[PDB]
Amino acid sequence: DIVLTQSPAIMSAAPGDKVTMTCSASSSVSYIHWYQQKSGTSPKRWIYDTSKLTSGVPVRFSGSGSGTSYSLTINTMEAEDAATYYCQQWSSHPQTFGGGTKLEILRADAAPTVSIFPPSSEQLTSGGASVVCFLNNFYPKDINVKWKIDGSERQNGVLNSWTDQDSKDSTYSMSSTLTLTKDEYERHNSYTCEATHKTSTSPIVKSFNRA
Amino acid sequence: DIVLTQSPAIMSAAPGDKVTMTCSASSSVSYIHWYQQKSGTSPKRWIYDTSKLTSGVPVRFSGSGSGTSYSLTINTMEAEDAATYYCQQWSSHPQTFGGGTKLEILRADAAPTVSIFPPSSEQLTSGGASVVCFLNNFYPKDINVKWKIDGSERQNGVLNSWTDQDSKDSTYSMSSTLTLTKDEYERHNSYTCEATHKTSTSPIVKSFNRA
Amino acid sequence: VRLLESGGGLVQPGGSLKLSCAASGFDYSRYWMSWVRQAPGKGLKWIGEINPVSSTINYTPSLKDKFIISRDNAKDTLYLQISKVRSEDTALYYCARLYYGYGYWYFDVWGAGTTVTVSSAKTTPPSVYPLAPGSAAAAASMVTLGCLVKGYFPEPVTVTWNSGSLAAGVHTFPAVLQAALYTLSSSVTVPSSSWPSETVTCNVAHPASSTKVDKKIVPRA
Amino acid sequence: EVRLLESGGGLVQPGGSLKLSCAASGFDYSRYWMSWVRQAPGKGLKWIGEINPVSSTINYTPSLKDKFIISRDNAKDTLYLQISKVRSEDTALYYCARLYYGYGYWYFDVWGAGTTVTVSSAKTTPPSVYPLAPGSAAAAASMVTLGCLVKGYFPEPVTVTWNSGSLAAGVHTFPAVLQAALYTLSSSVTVPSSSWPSETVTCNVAHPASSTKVDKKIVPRA
Amino acid sequence: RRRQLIRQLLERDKTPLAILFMAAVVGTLVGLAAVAFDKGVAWLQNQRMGALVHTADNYPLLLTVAFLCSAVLAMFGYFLVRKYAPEAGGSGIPEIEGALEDQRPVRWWRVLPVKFFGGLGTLGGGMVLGADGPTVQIGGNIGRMVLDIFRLKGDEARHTLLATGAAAGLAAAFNAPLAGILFIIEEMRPQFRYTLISIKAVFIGVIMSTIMYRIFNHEVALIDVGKLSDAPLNTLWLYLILGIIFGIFGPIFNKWVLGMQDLLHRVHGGNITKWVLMGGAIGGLCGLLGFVAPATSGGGANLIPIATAGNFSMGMLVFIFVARVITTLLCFSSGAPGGIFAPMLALGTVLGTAFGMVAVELFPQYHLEAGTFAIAGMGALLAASIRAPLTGIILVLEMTDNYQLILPMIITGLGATLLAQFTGGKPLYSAILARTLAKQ
Amino acid sequence: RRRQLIRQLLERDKTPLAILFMAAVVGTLVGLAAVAFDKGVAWLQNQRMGALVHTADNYPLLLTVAFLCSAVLAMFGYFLVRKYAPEAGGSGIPEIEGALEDQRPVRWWRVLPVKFFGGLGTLGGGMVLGADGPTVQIGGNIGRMVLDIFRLKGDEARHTLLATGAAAGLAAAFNAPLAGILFIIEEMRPQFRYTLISIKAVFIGVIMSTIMYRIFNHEVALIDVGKLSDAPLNTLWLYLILGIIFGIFGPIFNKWVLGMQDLLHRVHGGNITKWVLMGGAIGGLCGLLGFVAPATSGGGANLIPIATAGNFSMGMLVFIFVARVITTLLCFSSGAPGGIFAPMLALGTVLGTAFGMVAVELFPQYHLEAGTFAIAGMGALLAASIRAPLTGIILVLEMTDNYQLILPMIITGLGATLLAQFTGGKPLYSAILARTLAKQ
Ligand SMILES: [Br-]
Ligand SMILES: [Br-]
Ligand SMILES: [Br-]
Ligand SMILES: [Br-]
Repeated sequence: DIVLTQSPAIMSAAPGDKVTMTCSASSSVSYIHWYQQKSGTSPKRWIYDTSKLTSGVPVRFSGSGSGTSYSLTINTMEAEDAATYYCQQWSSHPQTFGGGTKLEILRADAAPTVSIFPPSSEQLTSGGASVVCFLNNFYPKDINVKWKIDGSERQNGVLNSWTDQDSKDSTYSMSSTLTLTKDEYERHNSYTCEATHKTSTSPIVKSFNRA
Repeated sequence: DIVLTQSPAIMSAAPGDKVTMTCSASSSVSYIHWYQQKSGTSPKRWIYDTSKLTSGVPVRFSGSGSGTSYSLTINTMEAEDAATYYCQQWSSHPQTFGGGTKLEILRADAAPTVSIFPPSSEQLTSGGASVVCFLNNFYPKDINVKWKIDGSERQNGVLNSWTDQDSKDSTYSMSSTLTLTKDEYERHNSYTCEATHKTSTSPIVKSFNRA
Repeated sequence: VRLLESGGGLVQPGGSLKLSCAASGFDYSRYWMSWVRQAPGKGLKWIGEINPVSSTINYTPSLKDKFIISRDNAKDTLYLQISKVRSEDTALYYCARLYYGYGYWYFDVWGAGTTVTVSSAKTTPPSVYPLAPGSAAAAASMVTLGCLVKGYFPEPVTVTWNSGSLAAGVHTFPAVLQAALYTLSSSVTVPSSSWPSETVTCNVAHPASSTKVDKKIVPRA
Repeated sequence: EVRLLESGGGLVQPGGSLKLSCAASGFDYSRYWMSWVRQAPGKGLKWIGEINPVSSTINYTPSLKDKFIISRDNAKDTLYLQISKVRSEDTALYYCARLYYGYGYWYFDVWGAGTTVTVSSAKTTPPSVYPLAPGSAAAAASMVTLGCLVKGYFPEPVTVTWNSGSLAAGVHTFPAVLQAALYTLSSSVTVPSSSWPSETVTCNVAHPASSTKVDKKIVPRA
Repeated sequence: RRRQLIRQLLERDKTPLAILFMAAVVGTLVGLAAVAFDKGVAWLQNQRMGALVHTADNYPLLLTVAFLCSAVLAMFGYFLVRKYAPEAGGSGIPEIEGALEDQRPVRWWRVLPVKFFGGLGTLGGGMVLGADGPTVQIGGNIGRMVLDIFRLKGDEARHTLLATGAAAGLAAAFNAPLAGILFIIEEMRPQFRYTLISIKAVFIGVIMSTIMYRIFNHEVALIDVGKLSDAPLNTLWLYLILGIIFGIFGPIFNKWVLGMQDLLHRVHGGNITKWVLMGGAIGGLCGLLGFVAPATSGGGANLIPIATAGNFSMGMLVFIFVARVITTLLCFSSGAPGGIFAPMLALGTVLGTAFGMVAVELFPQYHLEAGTFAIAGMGALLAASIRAPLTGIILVLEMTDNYQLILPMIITGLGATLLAQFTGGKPLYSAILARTLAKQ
Repeated sequence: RRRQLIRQLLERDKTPLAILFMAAVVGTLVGLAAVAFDKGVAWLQNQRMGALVHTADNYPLLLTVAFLCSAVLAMFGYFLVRKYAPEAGGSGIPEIEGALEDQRPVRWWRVLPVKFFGGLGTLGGGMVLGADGPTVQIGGNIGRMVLDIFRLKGDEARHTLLATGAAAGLAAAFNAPLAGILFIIEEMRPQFRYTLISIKAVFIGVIMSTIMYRIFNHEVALIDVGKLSDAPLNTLWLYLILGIIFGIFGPIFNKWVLGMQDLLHRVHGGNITKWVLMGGAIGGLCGLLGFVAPATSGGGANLIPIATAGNFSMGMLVFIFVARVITTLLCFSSGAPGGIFAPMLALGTVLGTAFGMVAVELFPQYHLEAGTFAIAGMGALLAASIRAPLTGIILVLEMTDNYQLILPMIITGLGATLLAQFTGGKPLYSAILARTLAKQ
């Protein structure tokens, strides 16, 4: 059936700015609907029957197209318009949605506020040791972290987790968690945590020693 | 308020008769309604708009009248027709009900069936004693019941109760309940209840001995 | 197409209570509902009516807010709430669906009724004692068993046998009041083969105390 | 309003079966078609099926036989979905939408909140809650970063709130990460230098799948 | 003629008070007539059923009394029409229509009895005929009767009480007031010249008749179909397609009934005893079909909610349609007293129903209910067989209260009347009045 | 005759295909026109509403900005009708009635843009006037246009395509496809002589024009009032007493629109500057009334449901009615382009609602809902004053879907058209063409 392929799979752009995405179809399609989903909230029907807005929808939105290509557009975008936009057809049967197009706020760069954390006494009693490092509040979302144990790299037992773009400052964040057994952790003393960004060529090193 | 007044409060009749009850009003009403209420049942819309028959009412029933005289008529009454019938007007707000014509039935004689039951165990563990005499399926309703304790005559602590007329065989029933204390019961032996009814010149008597 | 009312039972004099009627089997809106009551042993008496959109409401010659009738079509329910109660609102309360033929309106379908007692007294669940024939070998074609339901308040109870399985052969007798308590018995007659061969239990139920008692009738061994 | 609230989703073991339930409030549930549409995590919206008000015509996506059993109970204002033979592919977020049209090309008019169906042989498990105070001699700066570690629970998710959510500003909980059939995730609160150890910062963790409420206070080290 | 007009305009709609009072009594009678006619046809049909139960043991014996009792009532009504009033055969609408061209007489001393009782025979036996034909013709003559009695003069009162009669006549047959008033305007009136029918009178006619029907028939509607779905704009194109189908079939139907008349006249040549015998033959067959395949017999008003709801097989719909077309011809081409209007609804429904079924199983992107495509095609055979669509549309609207389908109902109608006109098709009522006048 | 008749029938309802194909386009062009007319009208009322917010603090400054905004558009209207097209004042339906009789000119190059843009200033300034006269006029002139454009020959072609234009122009003003056709049939055709207006072609016209309105308006209706209750038979007489009150008031209102027609013509004497200036004062007063008394101004669709549901008090209905009685005359007797069809419905609704509230308090035993007397009375002015009861009823029926009230509606409708004839009233739309042929 009718594959829908939304083209700019992710994208960013500034406020007060023109944004445009796409829906293609393997066959011919008449009338495409658009829904806006914010993480955690029910999808919202946004635009139906190729072009038609809905109750509440700000007029800065718009839909166009024909046949096997349609397209959504924000003339002078706001903050609140950052979300995901799914086209869905039902000219043919059965209906089909597209992959999605992720619309993220674009801002000025910011550097990470790195924080390193020694395993707590409660986790040690239970027998493991996890060293958490918090890379907090940075644009863009690309980054690298590196762990050093007495100044030697480690690539085992690390787990990093990015957030989705933030609500207020429109930054990101990223946690790096190094998990050792208690014994392996006491063989060493320097645990270092090294964030590599595009803001600088010099990583933000944070470390600590148990002494 | 209109006052509807129905002519025989209580009528007896024998199946095959033609029976007529009459609804009369304080001023003029028109298109009145009739409800049938057999014992222990919600009233049933039975005749409406003076002469129309609710679906399911057998054709032996009919309605008629005008002005201030209205009647209901059962033409060859059958015995399942025993009930209190009620009229109701709504041609003047507030609508108002009649006060009932209770149709009683006249039938062949029928003799009671006596059952005596001693106080039950649980009732003795709890400090009471009730002796229950059943008198089932007799006609007419006139019946007298004598409680003989060891040949003696008790007359304080006896309560009787009668059913309405049964709606298919027209009989009556009755239940006689002698109530005493645990010790007062255990200081005698041979209890008996004696049943007197026109279906026999010699009373029926069911007894039991505590031994 | 049913009407099921509820909420009745015991009120102290001068108090208040809210009755409820649950409609099913039909569009409960587009239908005027009404309340009629029946004092114990007396006749019917109109209380009030209410059009579908709660726009119009009428009552009998009552007082200030003696009666107040509500409806929440969302749950298909009628409401009535009496206040400053007195011994003449002791009655059985019927819920009727109104309708018309030529246009002179009638009570089309009535509910079963919930019963209201206005008394000072206390709610008391019944005791159900089984009535088995004394160990007197007096077989006939039929044996008669009963059960006895004593010391409950307020009215009513329902007595069924084997969940109505034995509809035929049953006499339940009207309750008699003493010391502000009710007592009644119920008679069931079955073939001599069907007992004690097969089980016979009497299902008592006193809703004013949310109580059921399924007592079972065993012989007097 | 007009609210669609579906329930019933959670943890089932493969080859199993469940019965999602969509409950409606704020309009006439009949005279509307209803539909189910699920969404695998980080994936597109896949349509499951639909049912018309008199239940006379039920349609389902091209997939298998008694796999999906859509039914509705018009009288309860509720829509049902029965998944049998549950796979790992059926681990998704199941949406309930009412169907409507315009020029006649149909759309998904009003959606509901969603329910989450996890299909794994892994067993329920409570979380361990460890604080994250900064190094005994850390670079005490003006803004101090705290946090707590919620380690080794199943299945998802956990609420993480600080000081009963009063400190709503300056907080982010990170996505959980699954390892060897268990989940771990940390939160992060930032408060001013003057705030702590002066006052009290706590982290309130709730894994309701295992009846875990726990507050863990954060104290300075050494 | 400028000043001729200014004076006519100032004098427009001033119907004589006596003609208004007179349409009032015509309606009131025409009503009571159709009420009795309907109660009648019912009682007869019911006593026919009460016999099968006195005999349900011997199943052949069952199939015999099912035949004969219809045969008896069939013959009786054939006979009553030839021996006393021959223009009371078939439908009776052409005659009332000729009565407005003053080419055919309203012999009301003879037809009132002959239609009503002959009607009660044919209809009351379970023949495939609609009580509408009778109630219209009967209604007209009831109008004439009050004319010939009160000796009112003028082409106005004659053409008018003739009209309100027939209009109140059709109203009481279908509890459809607007449909009868519109019947006169779109169809009944003389269509080649101006006329003096006081429409306001026809209203007073129809109102009183409609009231009299409600006085004996409330709280039960002839058809209750409930509130079906709407139709989105991108489905209209399918209803016009359904109109096209009826357009080519309307005229193919007119032809048969005509030929089927000839073919049935060749049977009796005119001889009253062959004819009446042929009647009880047809009659008994319907009484038999009514017991063994009841969808193929009767007036048709019965299986109209059954076909909408989607309770028939697709095979069934094909069967019913073929079989009913077959019997509809036998019963109406034979000349038995009784109309064709009510059986033409059935054939139309049964067809549109089977259309919706296919129409669903091809286009589920549309979310079709087959019930809409029945309601469209109910007033569809009324558009390509008798080319009075504005009446069938409003008639169906009155019987089914599904206004949301106004567009496809209208659309489907124009589809049938345009294509009936284009494949060489004659309106059915007119094309009967002709073969009559040519024989006269 | 009988020979003349037989071959006349054989050849009936054979409207020439070229007429039909030309009737489609007329409807297509009137829908669009009618839609686009409606869209414009609103859009300007919005600006009036938008410029109220921009000056929403100086309450005296607000009074005048809605005066002027509307005074201005009022004036632009009276002018574009005086300078370029005198016959495009007022309703314009008289004109098309005249045109069908061959007694008035069809200057479409002059009327279409005069009406279209003249109307938007009188409508869009919020003057008590409907969009119906305008759209029916524009729609006929549209129909004359394709007769000219395609050079078709005949009075059949000329009368048919002039009518379907006027029918498809009333439909698209109410979404009333049936009450389109029925207006042609009951009112606007030459009412004293036969005519070759093809019903089947008026039909195809109304279909396109409606299909047009639904493409630009669907899932919405103009009046929504739910399903009201039913009308017991023992209550039907109240709906006769209602028509009697409407029957006496009907002509009185006919007098006052004629009587005031002259009394505004005295003001300007005929002079284009004394006139346009008066009308911007009326129009300035309508945009001003529509800010303090929204129910005393504007077409009136707004307060029809808000009246039906019994949302007003008794006094507010007495007030709203007498006020609207007045502001209706001022806007139409002034001759500003715009019908009195909608603003009469509003009068009728307001009236019956008042009648219902009274009925409710007198008769609790009838369990009455006043909304039913509002629906009854809504098309009651249209029956008593312009004397088209049939079209009027099927209009209200098509806009309110309360078909269970079809009987009380039909009875009140008669009870006006009767008691209006028994007290000396006139088809106002023919008492216009009357006085407009009496000066000519
Ligand atoms: Br015929
Ligand atoms: Br016929
Ligand atoms: Br005018
Ligand atoms: Br107008």
